[PDB]
This record gives sequence, C-alpha cells and structure tokens, in this order.
Amino acid sequence: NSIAIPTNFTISVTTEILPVSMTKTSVDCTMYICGDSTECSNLLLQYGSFCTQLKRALTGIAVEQDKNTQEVFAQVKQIYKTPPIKYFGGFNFSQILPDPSKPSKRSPIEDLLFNKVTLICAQKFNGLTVLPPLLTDEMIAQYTSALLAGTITSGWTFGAGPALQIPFPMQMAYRFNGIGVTQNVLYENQKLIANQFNSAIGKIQDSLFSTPSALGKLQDVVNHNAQALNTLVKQLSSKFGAISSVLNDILSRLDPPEAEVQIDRLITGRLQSLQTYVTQQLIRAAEIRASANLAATKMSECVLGQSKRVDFCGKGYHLMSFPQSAPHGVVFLHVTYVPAQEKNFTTAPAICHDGKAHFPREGVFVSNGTHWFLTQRNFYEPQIITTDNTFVSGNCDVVIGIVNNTVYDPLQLELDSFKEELD
Amino acid sequence: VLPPLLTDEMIAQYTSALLAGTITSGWTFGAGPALQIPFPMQMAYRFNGIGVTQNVLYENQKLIANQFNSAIGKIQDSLFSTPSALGKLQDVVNHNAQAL
Amino acid sequence: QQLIRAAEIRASANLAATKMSECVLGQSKRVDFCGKGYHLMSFPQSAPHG
Amino acid sequence: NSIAIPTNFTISVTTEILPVSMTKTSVDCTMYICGDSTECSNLLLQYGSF
Amino acid sequence: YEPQIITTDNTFVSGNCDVVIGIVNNTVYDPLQLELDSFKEELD
Amino acid sequence: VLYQGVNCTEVSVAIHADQLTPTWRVYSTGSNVFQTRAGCLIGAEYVNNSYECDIPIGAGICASYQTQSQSIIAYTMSLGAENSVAYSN
Ligand SMILES: *[C@@H]1O[C@H](CO)[C@@H](O[C@@H]2O[C@H](CO)[C@@H](O[C@@H]3O[C@H](CO)[C@@H](O)[C@H](O)[C@@H]3O)[C@H](O)[C@H]2NC(C)=O)[C@H](O)[C@H]1NC(C)=O
Ligand SMILES: *[C@@H]1O[C@H](CO)[C@@H](O[C@@H]2O[C@H](CO)[C@@H](O[C@@H]3O[C@H](CO)[C@@H](O)[C@H](O)[C@@H]3O)[C@H](O)[C@H]2NC(C)=O)[C@H](O)[C@H]1NC(C)=O
Ligand SMILES: *[C@@H]1O[C@H](CO)[C@@H](O[C@@H]2O[C@H](CO)[C@@H](O[C@@H]3O[C@H](CO)[C@@H](O)[C@H](O)[C@@H]3O)[C@H](O)[C@H]2NC(C)=O)[C@H](O)[C@H]1NC(C)=O
Ligand SMILES: *[C@@H]1O[C@H](CO)[C@@H](O[C@@H]2O[C@H](CO)[C@@H](O)[C@H](O)[C@H]2NC(C)=O)[C@H](O)[C@H]1NC(C)=O
Ligand SMILES: *[C@@H]1O[C@H](CO)[C@@H](O[C@@H]2O[C@H](CO)[C@@H](O)[C@H](O)[C@H]2NC(C)=O)[C@H](O)[C@H]1NC(C)=O
Ligand SMILES: *[C@@H]1O[C@H](CO)[C@@H](O[C@@H]2O[C@H](CO)[C@@H](O)[C@H](O)[C@H]2NC(C)=O)[C@H](O)[C@H]1NC(C)=O
Ligand SMILES: *[C@@H]1O[C@H](CO)[C@@H](O)[C@H](O)[C@H]1NC(C)=O
Ligand SMILES: *[C@@H]1O[C@H](CO)[C@@H](O)[C@H](O)[C@H]1NC(C)=O
Ligand SMILES: *[C@@H]1O[C@H](CO)[C@@H](O)[C@H](O)[C@H]1NC(C)=O
Repeated sequence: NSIAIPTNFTISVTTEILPVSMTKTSVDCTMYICGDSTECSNLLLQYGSFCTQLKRALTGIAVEQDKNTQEVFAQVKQIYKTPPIKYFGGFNFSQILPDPSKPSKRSPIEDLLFNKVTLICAQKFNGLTVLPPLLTDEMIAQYTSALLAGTITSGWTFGAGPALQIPFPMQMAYRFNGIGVTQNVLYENQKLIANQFNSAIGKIQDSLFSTPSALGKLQDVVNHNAQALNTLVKQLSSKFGAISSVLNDILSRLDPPEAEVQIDRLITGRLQSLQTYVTQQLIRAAEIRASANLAATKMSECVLGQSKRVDFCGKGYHLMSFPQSAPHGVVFLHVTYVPAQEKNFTTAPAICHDGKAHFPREGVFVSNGTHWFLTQRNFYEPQIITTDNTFVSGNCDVVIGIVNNTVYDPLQLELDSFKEELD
Repeated sequence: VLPPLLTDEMIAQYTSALLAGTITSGWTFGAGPALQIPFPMQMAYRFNGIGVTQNVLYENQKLIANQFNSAIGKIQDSLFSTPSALGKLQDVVNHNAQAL
Repeated sequence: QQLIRAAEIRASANLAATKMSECVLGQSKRVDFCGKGYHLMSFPQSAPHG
Repeated sequence: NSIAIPTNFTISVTTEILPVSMTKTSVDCTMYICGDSTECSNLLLQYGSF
Repeated sequence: YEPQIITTDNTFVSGNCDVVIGIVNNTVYDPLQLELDSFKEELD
Repeated sequence: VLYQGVNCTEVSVAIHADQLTPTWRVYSTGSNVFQTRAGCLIGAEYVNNSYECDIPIGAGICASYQTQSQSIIAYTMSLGAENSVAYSN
C-alpha cells in the first residue's frame, strides 16, 4: 500500500543528433584508371561495362542523398513566419529562431552547430569530384524556420491540415493534458515552466559550445567519406606488380607489347580499388538512409505532433520538439516533463462507503497518514473524494485491500440544507 | 575473436534492473525517478491503458494472476520442448562460424 | 559480407532497443508492436548475442 | 445493428527473439595472406593499404 | 466547432481567479442550483 | 548542358581556343551562360521568378522548360508559399 507521487516537476531539454545526408561524390572511371592515356583506355574497354556500373552506383547514391535531405526537412507545405512581436507567454525562443541580423539567417544554435563541424577540386584531382547538395544550407535553414514557426504558433495542427493559431500557453496546456497532467498545473505554474524552459535552452548552448565531442556523429560521417576518398587516391601510387605506378613512364620507356602488360596490371589494381570504394559507399549510403528515415520519422512524430512512444522523443514524458539544421544532418531539441520531488503516500485500490466499492475515475486514492484524497497520477494535488471523482462497481467484499472512508455525495448535502427547516 | 565489452553477467544485471524497475515502479522509472506503486494498481493503470476499467482487474485479480502464472509456465515449456524456438540467434552464430 | 551482416544486425539491434524502450519501459498502443493482442506489459530476458 | 462484445478475457504471454550483437572478429591481414613469410609480405606491400 | 454553454459539468475548478494569466469574467451555469430556485420557488 | 566544377570564364576561353575535348558546341550566346555552384550552365536563361523544382541542377538551382514559344530556363527553386500565422495572446 505504498505509492510515490511527484510534488514538483522539471522541464528538461535534451539533444539528439542524426545524420541525414552524405557527401555526394562522382568518379570519372576512365580518368582514374587510365588518366589521359589512350592505350590504357583501349585496354580498359576489354573489361566490359564496369565503369558504367560504378557510374550508376555513385549517381544513385547522390540522388538518394538529395532524397534523404528532402524527406527529412521538406515536410511542411508552406513556409511559416513568426509574428513581428516574439512574445509567447514568456517562453524565449530567440536562440532557436532565425537571427535576422546575421547572413544566412540561422539561429544562434544553428550557427554554433555549423561552426563546430568542419566546389573547386583543388584536392584529389584524379577524376574524383564532389557535387553540391540540391538544397543549400540557407534553404535547409528556411525549412527549419518554417517548421519551428509552425510549431510555435500553430502547435500540432499545421502537420495535419491548415495551420490554426493557438496561444502558446494553451498549446502547452494541451501538451500537458497529453502527458496526463491537468491544464491548471501549467497555468498555475506558467512562470516557473517558462523559466525552466529558458534555462534549459541556455544549458543546451553551453553544452554544445563547451563539448567538442557533442557532434561526433556528424563529424564521423565527414571523416569517413574524406578517408575513403584519400584512400582511393592513395591506391594510385601502388604498383600492383608493375615496374611503375605512372602510366606516362610506362608508355615513355616501353614498346606497346610490354606496356600493355604493365598497364593491365595497373588497370586491375585501380579497378579493384574503385569497386572497393563503391561497395563501401553503397553500404554507408544504406546506413545514412536508415538514419535519414529515422530523422524523418522523428520530425513528423516529435516536431509535427506529440508522441507517446517512450524515449522516442527524448528522455521523460514528451511535450514538444524543435528541429535545428546541422551540416549533413539534423539536431532535435526535445522538451520533456520530468517528475521531481516525489512524496511517499499510503494508497488503496478503492474506498468502501455504504457497502459500495468506489474506484477513481482519473487518479489514485492517497492518504497523508490521516485523510484520504484523490490525486492525478503525475502531480500531487489532493482533492476531496466525491461521487464526481469516483464510480461505483460492485460491493466492498470483492476488492482486495479496500479501506473504509467517507465518499462525499455533493447533491445529498444540498437535500439536507435546502429544506432542512421543512417549511 | 574479441570478447564483448559487457559480460553475460553484466547483461543479466541490466536485465534484472529493468525487470525490477518494471515490477516495482511500472513505467515511471523510464521517464524520471522510479516511483513505487503496488503491482495490482500498476496493472489497473495498464488496464485503463488498453481501455478496460480498473474494477475489471480488481474484481478478477486472482483470475488474472493465475492466467499470468500459467502463461509463464507455458513459455518455459515452449522454449524447453521446441529446439527451433531460438533459431534466429543460432542462425547468426552459424553464419559467422561458416564465414570464418 | 561481414559489413552487410553487421548492417542487418544493427537494424535488428535498433528494433530491439526501440522495443525495450516502448514495451518494457512503457505501454505501447502500436498494434502488434509488443506482441499479439492489446499490450499490457513486457519483460526482457538476456540471451546469447540477443 | 449487431455487435459482439467480449464477456471474458485471457492473459497471454508470447515470446519475441531478436539478435542484438554479432561475434566480433579480427584479422591479421599479413599473417593470413603471407603467414610468417618476408618475401610474401614484401610483395603484399605493392597492393597498397588494403 | 460546436459551441456549448459553459456549465459546471463541462469545467472543473482549481484555485482562485488571481493566479491564471489572462482569465476573463464570465458566468458559469450551475445546472442543479437553477432547479433549487425553481423546484421550491414558492416555498410551499 | 552543365560543365561541372568549372568557372564559365574557363569554359568560354576553352571554347574560344578550340581546346575543349568534346567536339560538340552549344550556342553560348549572351544571357544563356549562367554561373551556379554546381558548374557552368550553358543553354538556359536565368530568371528571377522562382517555381517548384522540376529538373534539379544543384546548389539551389533547378531548370524547367517554360513558355515565356518555349525555352529552357534556370531559377532558384521555391520552397513553398508563404503563410504568416495570425498569432496573438
Ligand atoms: C531571451 O534570451 C536571450 C538570452 O538567451 C536574451 O538575450 C540578451 O540580450 C542582451 C542584449 O543582446 C544581452 O545583454 C548584453 O550581453 C553582452 C554579451 O553579449 C554582455 O556583455 C552585456 O553586459 C549584456 O548583458 C543579454 O546578456 C542577453 N541575455 C543573456 C541571458 O545572455 C533576450 O533578451 C531574452 N529575450 C526576452 C524577450 O526576454
Ligand atoms: C519546485 O521546484 C522549483 C525549482 O525547480 C522551485 O522554484 C525554485 O525555488 C527556489 C526557492 O524559492 C528559488 O531559489 C531562489 O531564487 C532566487 C532568485 O532570485 C534567489 O535570490 C534565492 O536566493 C533562491 O536561490 C529558485 O530560483 C526557484 N526556481 C525556479 C526555476 O523558479 C519551486 O519552488 C518548487 N515548488 C515546490 C512546490 O516545492
Ligand atoms: C472466464 O474464463 C476463465 C478461464 O479462463 C474461467 O475460469 C475457469 O473456470 C473453470 C470452471 O469454473 C475452472 O475449471 C475448474 O477448475 C478447478 C480447479 O481446481 C477444477 O477442479 C474443476 O474441475 C474445473 O476444471 C477453471 O480452472 C477456471 N480457470 C481459471 C484460470 O481460473 C472463468 O470462470 C470465466 N468467467 C466467466 C465470467 O465466464
Ligand atoms: C492531511 O491533510 C489534511 C487536509 O489538508 C490536514 O488537516 C487539515 O489541516 C489544516 C491545518 O494544516 C486544518 O486547518 C484543516 O482544518 C485540517 N483538515 C481536516 C479535515 O482535518 C491534515 O493535518 C494532514 N495530515 C497530515 C499528517 O499531513
Ligand atoms: C468497514 O465498515 C464495515 C461496516 O462498519 C465493517 O464491516 C463489519 O466488520 C465487522 C468486523 O468484525 C463485522 O463483524 C461486521 O459484521 C461488519 N459489518 C458489515 C455491515 O459488513 C468493515 O469491517 C470495515 N472495514 C474496515 C477495513 O475496517
Ligand atoms: C471580474 O470581477 C471581479 C469582481 O467583480 C473584479 O474584481 C474587482 O476588480 C476591481 C478592479 O478595479 C477591484 O477594485 C475590486 O476590488 C475587485 N473585486 C473583487 C471582489 O476582487 C475583476 O476585476 C473582474 N475581472 C475582469 C477581467 O473584468
Ligand atoms: C512511506 O511512509 C511510511 C509511513 O507512512 C514509512 O514507513 C515508509 O518508510 C515511507 N517510505 C520510505 C521509502 O521511506
Ligand atoms: C571566375 O573567375 C573570375 C575571374 O576570371 C572570378 O572573378 C569569379 O569569381 C570566378 N567564379 C567562380 C564561380 O569561380
Ligand atoms: C501579449 O501580452 C504581452 C504582455 O506583456 C504584451 O506585451 C504583448 O504585446 C501581447 N501580445 C499581443 C499580440 O497583443
């Protein structure tokens, strides 16, 4: 018969970082294997359409990466704007909203994320090029801004139909009902909640600013693709059994009948290097696709709604989420309600009054040692146990652990006062 | 072959912690501090979750506990008597052994 | 082949972690996600490699 | 105008088995290709950083 | 949109009027009290 | 056509000098050569009117065949219609 019930709460903001896209690469198979060498190219033709398959695999990856970015961020039909007066019940969103004074119009947090993670082929000029993404960083920031403005001014309604404006504190009140806490808890404590939110956001900036490893998930993607390309270029210096790694030297010193042997050895080595590179890129692309699909699911369920999936949208009971753009990925700020300062109370499954078994409609019966009250499960708020708060099913001889207490009938009390005097 | 970082005992300890949390605190340990609740009341809340009132559980608490205990015994009999029950894990072991 | 199987295992592990969070540390209203029927509760058990 | 309503219920327990981890392997590339052979290792070096 | 009269059946009470920000003044209709003033309006 | 990763000046010079390896040529007249981050786009007139993306080019630029007779145009793609929500207390 012992139950603990939170008497306070904390608004917590946590960060989830997910890759969305990968560097899009393109390889000129002939230049890589047989750079500016007719004799090598003519020998390369005897291996069939391998360069063509490699071209399709890399093109398919590049297209998929643009699909992944589009699927994660372009989830809003319209580009929403916040009002000129950025007052939302006392909730300060200035560190997640676009900063209009800076070029690129990114929020302070997005600018930090872009500064922490690190067109002309100056490097790796061996047939290996990088294609730009279809959406620019500014376009991604604009989608993020639209999603954020939608959530702040319209709540969850913009994600399932037209955007419907609602005062922010009432949006929060609905989110509180979602987790299972009544609206009056929010309204009575609105200033406390706004202050806890603002503090948590400041902590997010301090955490990202002071922790170099915070964005490791995105940096690892950048590092792995850079390493893959550096390895692919390094394989060109290998001899693979040939007298020289340079085709110009082989053609310069040897007659065609010998050069073809040395060239074929190099063609085999370079072709194997390209197949290894492309296979690894296909595997990483599949991994990124899975991550992007998770990010898109989280965008739809955490940002454009309220999720009741445990730990899906941060640790704690989910209230709301806000997206932020990051290089090659997305960062979600998950705002949750965390119970705090629980108190230890006596409980019972039912109250026995006049032989009837009374069960709570929305809550748990608790006792502060001497008196029985009905409370909401997630926030201590004792109320008198009445026939409005409970329902009756069966008698007192069935429920195990039933305790004896008065249930107050609101109407019967009137019957004994309204005509107490008879006349 | 490199050993795993967590030993079988450590995994068993995590499983035990998760089970003790669920049994004594219900769903509250997964979203904040663990809050104790009597088990039949946890079940009552779970019944409200599916859309059945609390009195159904309390009136039939003994029946429900007996059905649960019987079902667990059946789980042990099913796993004990069916060699193929764990095929999903054995296939992973067999495929990596075959690859090597 | 090990990279491909590793990706398959990763997907399985991600599903298992999702199920741990939603079935064991909560109550799920997703149909057939946490067993057949209306979900009440789940209990994890350790197994070799799973 | 016909509806069916359960008058009883069954508590059912089912089992879901998921892989979580794979055997962790490590390969000494040089020993496998060129086991304890200097001549082979020196030839192996010509294939680059495979 | 389906407007209904605000009554004690539709709302719940928690605290006083000096805590909630943006509270407005309006009548909440008590369904039972109206009967108390009609059922024995005449006293006899 | 799009010449990837190159400055339009370098392409124009390579065309003038008869150095460019592919032997076909695109008319390359005034206002049909547009510099993008993806590369040098030749054969499409750039306009300041955004539209939904049709054929992607890159770095925010898409091209489409439009009536303006009809010709291929390049534009910065639109992300969506603007809707300012009437938020209030
Ligand atoms: C919403 O929160 C932000 C902070 O997250 C508040 O920004 C405040 O902006 C003012 C003016 O830019 C800052 O004042 C000055 O900052 C510099 C450092 O940049 C400092 O050296 C000066 O002494 C002075 O403090 C102020 O510090 C900054 N607040 C914080 C906490 O850093 C913004 O005002 C808040 N908006 C609303 C509507 O409450
Ligand atoms: C529930 O918890 C919150 C904290 O999460 C409690 O509010 C906190 O109350 C303490 C004590 O009243 C405040 O500390 C004081 O702050 C002032 C700020 O000027 C300072 O001058 C004092 O010396 C002292 O440190 C604290 O700031 C306040 N926190 C917030 C975020 O408002 C709240 O009272 C608790 N409620 C219950 C019912 O116990
Ligand atoms: C709802 O279904 C349950 C079964 O899931 C019914 O309970 C079962 O009732 C039968 C008949 O009363 C019990 O069988 C008897 O069991 C005793 C055990 O000692 C045995 O000696 C008798 O010969 C007979 O087999 C059965 O055990 C019992 N099962 C459980 C799990 O309690 C229940 O009555 C049904 N309720 C309604 C409202 O129909
Ligand atoms: C349990 O709660 C009741 C009700 O809040 C407490 O009794 C009240 O105490 C206040 C003083 O704090 C009195 O003014 C009220 O008249 C009391 N009400 C009743 C119905 O007796 C009670 O003291 C609390 N007990 C414990 C152990 O915390
Ligand atoms: C709740 O109150 C009822 C009625 O006062 C108690 O029921 C009585 O319990 C005594 C126990 O010795 C019996 O002898 C009486 O015959 C019972 N009366 C009735 C009308 O049922 C009940 O025990 C009380 N429960 C608790 C938990 O104190
Ligand atoms: C709602 O009604 C109450 C009571 O009529 C108003 O409260 C009064 O407000 C005036 C404002 O000048 C005060 O001088 C009185 O002392 C208050 N009386 C009481 C009993 O509190 C309240 O202002 C009204 N609210 C609105 C929004 O109009
Ligand atoms: C809860 O309260 C009871 C007394 O009502 C006390 O004996 C018990 O120790 C308390 N629980 C804890 C965890 O201390
Ligand atoms: C192209 O070259 C000119 C100088 O000839 C330079 O001013 C311009 O910025 C370059 N453009 C690009 C896109 O590199
Ligand atoms: C909302 O109320 C605040 C109270 O300070 C006020 O500053 C703000 O201008 C009001 N907003 C609107 C849209 O009237």
